[PDB]
Amino acid sequence: SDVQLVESGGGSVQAGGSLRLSCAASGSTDSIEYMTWFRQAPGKAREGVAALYTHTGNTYYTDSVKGRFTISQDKAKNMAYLRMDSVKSEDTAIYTCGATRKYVPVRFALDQSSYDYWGQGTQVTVSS
Repeated sequence: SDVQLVESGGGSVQAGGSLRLSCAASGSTDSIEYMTWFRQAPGKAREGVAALYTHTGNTYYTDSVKGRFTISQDKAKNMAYLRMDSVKSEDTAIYTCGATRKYVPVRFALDQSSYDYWGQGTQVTVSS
């Protein structure tokens, strides 16, 4: 593969609390256009959660996490982060970071089909 993604962080967190997930990109990183977190909650389809356009830092969220999660990047260190603030039970899921080197319009930024490279999947478990 020409890009590799490795996640770190995750695990247990109390409701209302915060955790930060990280994703380190390696390989052909200058060409990455979006870094985007997906998740797959228990017994659900995978869904796009938070997308970041690398050129500008603009961000796009699924409705259920708006006002709670923040995605950010560190271009120099080829990192993306998901700040899971204000966590809720509905957030328990496998979180997986995706990346693409092919620009797509914003309306496709949360679609699975837009991404070519994937991290390993990281469990986050919220307690009430």
